[PDB]
Amino acid sequence: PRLDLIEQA
Amino acid sequence: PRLDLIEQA
Amino acid sequence: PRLDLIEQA
Amino acid sequence: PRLDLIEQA
Amino acid sequence: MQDYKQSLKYETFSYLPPMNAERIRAQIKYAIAQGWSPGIEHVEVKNSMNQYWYMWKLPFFGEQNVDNVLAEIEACRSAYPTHQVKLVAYDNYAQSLGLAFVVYRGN
Amino acid sequence: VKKYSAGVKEYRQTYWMPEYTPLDSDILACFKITPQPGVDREEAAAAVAAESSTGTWTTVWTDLLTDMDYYKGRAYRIEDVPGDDAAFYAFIAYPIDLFEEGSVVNVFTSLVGNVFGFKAVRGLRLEDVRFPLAYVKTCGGPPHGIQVERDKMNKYGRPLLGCTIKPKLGLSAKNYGRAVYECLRGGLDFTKDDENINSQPFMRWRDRFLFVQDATETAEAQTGERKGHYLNVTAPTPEEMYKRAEFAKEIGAPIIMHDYITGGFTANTGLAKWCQDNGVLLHIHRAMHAVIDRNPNHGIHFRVLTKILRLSGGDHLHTGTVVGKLEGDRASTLGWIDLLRESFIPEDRSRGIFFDQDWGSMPGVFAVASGGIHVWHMPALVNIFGDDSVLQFGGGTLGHPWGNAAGAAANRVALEACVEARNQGRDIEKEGKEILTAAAQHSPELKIAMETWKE
Amino acid sequence: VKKYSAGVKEYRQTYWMPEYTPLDSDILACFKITPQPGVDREEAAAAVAAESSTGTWTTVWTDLLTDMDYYKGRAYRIEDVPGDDAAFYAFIAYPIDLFEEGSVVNVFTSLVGNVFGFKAVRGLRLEDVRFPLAYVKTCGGPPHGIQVERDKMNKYGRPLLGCTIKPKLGLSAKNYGRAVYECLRGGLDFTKDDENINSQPFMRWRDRFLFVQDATETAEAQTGERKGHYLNVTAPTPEEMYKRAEFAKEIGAPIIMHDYITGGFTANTGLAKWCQDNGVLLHIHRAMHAVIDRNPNHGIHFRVLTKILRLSGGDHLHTGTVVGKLEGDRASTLGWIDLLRESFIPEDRSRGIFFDQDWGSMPGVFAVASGGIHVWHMPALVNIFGDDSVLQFGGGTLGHPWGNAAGAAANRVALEACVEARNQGRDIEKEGKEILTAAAQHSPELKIAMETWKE
Amino acid sequence: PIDLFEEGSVVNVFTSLVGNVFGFKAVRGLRLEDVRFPLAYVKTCGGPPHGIQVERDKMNKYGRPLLGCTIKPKLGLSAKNYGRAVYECLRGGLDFTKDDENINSQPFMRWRDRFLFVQDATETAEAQTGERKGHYLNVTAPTPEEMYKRAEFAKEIGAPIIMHDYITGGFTANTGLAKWCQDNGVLLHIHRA
Amino acid sequence: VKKYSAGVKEYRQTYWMPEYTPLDSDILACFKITPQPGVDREEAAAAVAAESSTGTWTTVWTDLLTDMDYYKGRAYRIEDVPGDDAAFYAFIAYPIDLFEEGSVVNVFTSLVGNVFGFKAVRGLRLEDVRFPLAYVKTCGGPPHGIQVERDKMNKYGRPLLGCTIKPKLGLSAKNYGRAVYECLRGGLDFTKDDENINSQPFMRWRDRFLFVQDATETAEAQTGERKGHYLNVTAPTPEEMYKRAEFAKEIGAPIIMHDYITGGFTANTGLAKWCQDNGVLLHIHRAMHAVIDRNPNHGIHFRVLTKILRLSGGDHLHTGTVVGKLEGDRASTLGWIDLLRESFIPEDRSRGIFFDQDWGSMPGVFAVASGGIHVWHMPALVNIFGDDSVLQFGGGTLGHPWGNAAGAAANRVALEACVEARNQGRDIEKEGKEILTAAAQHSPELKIAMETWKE
Repeated sequence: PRLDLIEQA
Repeated sequence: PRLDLIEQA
Repeated sequence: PRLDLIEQA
Repeated sequence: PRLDLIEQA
Repeated sequence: MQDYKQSLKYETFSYLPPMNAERIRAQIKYAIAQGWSPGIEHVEVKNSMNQYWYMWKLPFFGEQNVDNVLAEIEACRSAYPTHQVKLVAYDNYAQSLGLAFVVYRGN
Repeated sequence: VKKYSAGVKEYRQTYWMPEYTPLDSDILACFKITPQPGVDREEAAAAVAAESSTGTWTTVWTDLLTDMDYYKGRAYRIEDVPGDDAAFYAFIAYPIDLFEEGSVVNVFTSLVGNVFGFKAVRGLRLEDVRFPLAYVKTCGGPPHGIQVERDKMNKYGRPLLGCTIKPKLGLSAKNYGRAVYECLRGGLDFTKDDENINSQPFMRWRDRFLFVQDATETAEAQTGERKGHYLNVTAPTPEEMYKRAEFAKEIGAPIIMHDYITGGFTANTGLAKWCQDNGVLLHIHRAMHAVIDRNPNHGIHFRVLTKILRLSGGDHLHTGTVVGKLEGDRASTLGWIDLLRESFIPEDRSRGIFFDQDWGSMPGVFAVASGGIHVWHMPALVNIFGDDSVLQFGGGTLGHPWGNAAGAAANRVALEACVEARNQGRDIEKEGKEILTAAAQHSPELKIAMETWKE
Repeated sequence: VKKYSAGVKEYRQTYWMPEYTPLDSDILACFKITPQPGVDREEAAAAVAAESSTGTWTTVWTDLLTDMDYYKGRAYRIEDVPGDDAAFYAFIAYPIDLFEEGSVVNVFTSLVGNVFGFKAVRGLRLEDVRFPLAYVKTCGGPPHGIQVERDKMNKYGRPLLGCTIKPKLGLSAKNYGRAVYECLRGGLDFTKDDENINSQPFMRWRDRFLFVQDATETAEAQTGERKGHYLNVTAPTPEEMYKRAEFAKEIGAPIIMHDYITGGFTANTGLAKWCQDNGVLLHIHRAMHAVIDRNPNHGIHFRVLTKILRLSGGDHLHTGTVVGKLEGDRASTLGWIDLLRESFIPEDRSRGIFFDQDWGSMPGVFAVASGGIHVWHMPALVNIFGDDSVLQFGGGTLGHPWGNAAGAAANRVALEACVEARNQGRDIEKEGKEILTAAAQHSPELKIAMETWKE
Repeated sequence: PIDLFEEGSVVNVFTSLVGNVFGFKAVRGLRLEDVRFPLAYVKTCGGPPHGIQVERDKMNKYGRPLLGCTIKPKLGLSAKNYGRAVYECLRGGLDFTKDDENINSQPFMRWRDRFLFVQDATETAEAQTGERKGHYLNVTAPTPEEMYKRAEFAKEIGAPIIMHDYITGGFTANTGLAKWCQDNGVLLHIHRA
Repeated sequence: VKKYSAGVKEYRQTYWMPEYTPLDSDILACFKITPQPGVDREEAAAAVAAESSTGTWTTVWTDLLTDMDYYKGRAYRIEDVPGDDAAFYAFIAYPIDLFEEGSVVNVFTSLVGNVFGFKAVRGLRLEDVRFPLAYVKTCGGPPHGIQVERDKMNKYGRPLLGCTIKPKLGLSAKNYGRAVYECLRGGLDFTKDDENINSQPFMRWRDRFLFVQDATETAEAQTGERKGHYLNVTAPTPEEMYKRAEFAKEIGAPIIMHDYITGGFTANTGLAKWCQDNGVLLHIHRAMHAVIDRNPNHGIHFRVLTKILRLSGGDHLHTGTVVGKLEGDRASTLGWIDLLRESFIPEDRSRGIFFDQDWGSMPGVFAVASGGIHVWHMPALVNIFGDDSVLQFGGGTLGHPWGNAAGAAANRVALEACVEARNQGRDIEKEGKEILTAAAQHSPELKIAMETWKE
């Protein structure tokens, strides 16, 4: 979750 | 106003 | 008690 | 000043 | 474009031209017809923003004759010719003033 | 029911009491219900009574721990709607014990906040709510009300004049105070922050309060009339709201405003109690015919929201404009006004009033008129709202060709000419043009104002 | 415009900028506008941009004191609505300077709170709002969010189970705690006050808090699992709200709840900041498809309200049920879930998303499912909401024929059987009955629960 | 013995004596005629916050009885009308006016509005007569917090004197109020029918 | 890396991302790195990215508990330095999540505070830092800024004039107030405590505040112009700092000062928030080219420190003198000024600006000029700093042969003559002597001032 779907990714 | 239109009246 | 003897009853 | 030199401008 | 000239005001109706006798009379007739009791307050010009002006005698409770109110306005004027004079109308149902306006701006 | 039997059941046998006479202490509600197809009216009305009170979608054993007969909401009458046939009127009584004292929205959200249907209702609309006097006495109500407000500001015999500063956003604090000063010295009783002027980067709230208060004192000294500016204390948190209100009181500001939509009931109720404790007048803005109160078959009617706002507390109340509204809704405008100001409002279906509403001694609230109104609207406004109202002319004042002071004077002259004509017995709405034209002979400001906007 | 000319003017020349590319810092809004007949689309879009920003119904001289070109909202694109022809989509950009930092409703009420039309619009609806990351960083957001909440409660690998105590009203404090104790010891993670349980005559709030906390500690000791009960701190005033929250913290209650509809934004935002300062989890209830978010062509869409609630702050968010909704709106259910929990939501018209929404590091929010749901709904619920959700079974637990503990166990068994089956790769929605039937072989509580309510 | 009683709590003497003394089946009629409070006990009590001589010094009044007047009607007047009545009495030659004993904070006149208008009336009449004026603002309240709050507001606006209905309020409230009055230099008028 | 392997490793494979495009939210840094001999540039840049973010001198297993790819600082570009060959420019991006909101030094000390090298770097220097707008919005910034300060003091159309009281130490409070009174009545807008005047045995702070405030009020009454004196609230503890600031506000002092070097970031940031809450102007002194910012190849450049001070908050900022500096660094003086006052500073390598710096709506800061400046410097000062500056003449005023009042008048005449000449279109730096000589014909005070110090 949390950082899996970042704009960074 | 205020007490002119009371349920008491 | 409490609600046995209400004005509603 | 203030809004004369904005990134918006 | 015209420049707005700042001057002191006197609350309700002070932005209209000053009232003649007929316009004053019509307002008192309105207050009596509403069942309000006319009263007269007066105060020194510099104290016009106080909550409590001098009350002229008592409010004319149950007064029906407009000319009696006008006479008492004149009486108050003579007693305090430099005071601002205000006509109030007590509304005992609201315990408020139904109407209030300055009849003489004082000097 | 004395015994526990799990499972889904109908609500008609518990929550539909056609022989129930409401107690004087009951909260009464009138719902316009459109039931799901096939569902009987008595069942759907029972479903709304259940879900808004002690009902569950399935039978729970905990019901037997209390006496449902005392606590339940119960629908007691059904009436057809004049015009529609799908919908009907359900009258539901709620024992006063169901609600927190002095928390009128707890009544409101119980009634419609979270009432989806129990699968028997496809359309709900809360038309009227009878708040019994017993409940009214527990609410704070307006911190001062009409009569005390007139005494505090020393204003009698006419509607009060106000004006929102324009543009709505973008002005620095000092420029804001300049606009305020010019309006106030020209003859307005009040100016006000726009509803969405809080504390923005272009104008921080503390700077605005200081410059506005300086503007207010200056214009008051130069006119000899009491002046005010509704300082908007609407804030993201209650601490911030109270802090701004405290600063308003500290610098001597007589009146503040609160956007009820932005802030919410809890903030507003707390603010109104604070205002009574600190002698500050409270202006309330709550837009109606916006999101909540515009849809005629879906939502909460504005008269219910009006009752809530009076109980929650406010010395002024503003929603939308009244003159642009049609002559048909003018009767609804007059009924709206009476709920705000009168002590006892009798039932009148023609105005949308389904119950006698008794306010007792709860003070009335100033009704506020705004919108795109200008001098030409003044006769209708004076006739509709009467003396116990605030007529706010934002664009009508700052849009005057000669600036704020002249615009303020134009509106002030128009207002006083209409009031004087009304007191003389003239029909000011029919004679409006002639009244304004005559007053315009002595007021150049009014003359060009009438030429600026159309009759 | 450099010179002052009083009078009503059109808005197209100032507020319609078809060549405007929105800055990354702009607040973007998508309105579904139905214009007044005859009015051009570009003019009506310009009218909404004006009234929701720096526009006035008539030209004001104070506009020339500031730079409108910087501050104005400006419509920059118009699109047809797929299906309707009367309506169109207006995309309007607002400079971030127009709004108070950390006050997201000040954005909201500026946009639609008090935006009536300027006589060019007969229908308005706010579909989506792009909050730029710069603005997001100023908001408090959830006091803890999903990951921290799981760490605090030591709960991993499944949705959490909750239950509202029923009947909604009428239970004494001690009987309330009994119901809570029985649910918690049976396998629920949480119980909760009903939204309208505040402090009523039949159950004062302080007594409820004490008995509930005793119930929570007892069941936690007897299960070896962390337990909670959402204590409702919704109150008439902020002081009262904070006092109840403080008492919740004082007695060791891990979680509180707030009815956003009752309380309002200001109270909720303050409460969420308080919760982060005091390590208390915050459950938010805001009914959608109720008054505000149900009408499809009039009102504010629930995804805008969802964004506001996440920024305002809440660790859980609840509106209405999702399973009873049709398969069509399930795609809108999935999009709703993502706005709550994900860091970056890409634009997707099919789900109603008109802008990329970047949350950055703002924590996600537990999505809450409620309604008349029971064991048979569990496969769909697990499949739709996934692990980061709270499934609340009020009637589904207290309506079990063997009482709360058995009902809690039935739901707990059903939930874990569905989660285990999902982790094994089975299609749990298609195989739902078989999964529950198999688990029912070892759980008599589940077996009779499946017989109590219909598949 | 003096040891039987709490110091500075004279009613603890009083209710011990007659408050809860029914008879022990030997007495069919009791009446407390007089009580000798020894000087040792008197010294423990607060007593009047100022007393006659200090009050005359504070108000600058000498050589005659003071004149007062309760505003009438007892109930029903708005705050502004209340202040009008007060102003007219004070400017006419009265030293004091006063709230009626049962004027507290009613719907027709909330206490804070009354205090403000009365204080404006008091200042105006004092300026127009050149004599010190006062109005007994009734701080009798349902709770001690509310009582103190009203007394604090009286002091804040410069009111020289407040009143307390001992029957309504009771000993505990009155004793606390009298200590507060000495701490804050406010004169205290007591009504006990 | 998915698996744990203990041991020292190179940083190039994780912390050197030449294909990385910085996100708009990234904190960007430009380091002038001189690597250890033999170490490749890409490795040394990677070493600085590692040590200033998520890197350790040896591999730790806890890295695998989080996602390094999201959180790490990563060098993304390397450029030669124009002139040197040993050094190079490393551009490193830091995700905004690495830093506490509204705590700009937490950015600063992470970057260079404790970054020694990881044995790959023998020389480090932080040249520029791009604070993204998203981060800027979280900082308090100047409590008022240029425009609000001018509105509060009612000062327009020229630089403000100030003066530090001399001697720096040794004067009693009453003698201090005498010096202040004489300067202010002579034509200065402000006086100020010396940076190291706090509360010494010869002059306790409370006595100084009282006498200075009496001096300020007296001179304001006798000139009809608003006056101020920067009361130094720099204190050993925060309680003491706040107490002095509170006393300044209590006695009506409009402005206070804080020595950022003495006090530190935490005290200054708290003080700036306090100043905005209490409407007090805040003057900041932070000496540059002193310990920290003077060495050209070792340390933090003053423009980075300038950005920090603006975010931390101050209405005025002072470092050192600008006129004595050479014409070469005048371009760096002009760039320094723009970072303080402008909203958007574009990249410009010639001025040392490696990134576009967007301040958005964050207010600008008055630039302060001091040093051994006198009347002859006035043309250059007016030309370089322009109107939005404070020109402080300590010795230039108290060193006038006729005392403070005459000295203040000389500087005031010189300033106004230069401003008037500039507004007339004259090149005041080229015509400086003639401008002052002409003004000296009407001002004997100015005449002898020009004879006291050399052109």
